Amino acid sequence: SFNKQWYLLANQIIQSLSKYEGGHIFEKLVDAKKQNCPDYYDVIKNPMSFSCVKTKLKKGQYGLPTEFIKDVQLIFDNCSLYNTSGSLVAITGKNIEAYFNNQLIVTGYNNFVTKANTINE
Ligand SMILES: Cc1[nH]c(-c2ccccc2C(F)(F)F)c2c1C(=O)CCCC2
Ligand SMILES: [Cl-]
Repeated sequence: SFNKQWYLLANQIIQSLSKYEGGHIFEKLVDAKKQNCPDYYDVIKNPMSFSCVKTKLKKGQYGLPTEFIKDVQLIFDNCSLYNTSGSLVAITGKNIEAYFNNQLIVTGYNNFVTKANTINE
């Protein structure tokens, strides 16, 4: 059914991000002390990781396909906010962001976004 179909696609997309070269740095929430960034949660007020999104998909927390996108994009927005442009981490976030936006097209996920935006308008 409709929601089952884009839940399955979102699970496939998120797993492809996890397996992207360097994607492991977004898999879990940043450990401020262990990663030597003690000010991280002073800057990032809405943290997000791939495993957070996977948990929301597993538990059924998303009601609209755009909610999945907003969370994944939040990962990359947090990355660009905290990390200086050109740094290793910022470069990796820009790369996976571009990969994610292309996957939303080639999988057809954006088609579910368009349908759902019309249903709930
Ligand atoms: C998105 C993000 N991920 C990681 C991370 C996590 C676990 C292992 C390794 C890393 C790292 F290599 F990227 F640093 C960090 C991070 C930041 O925003 C802060 C800068 C460095 C820490
Ligand atoms: Cl690493």
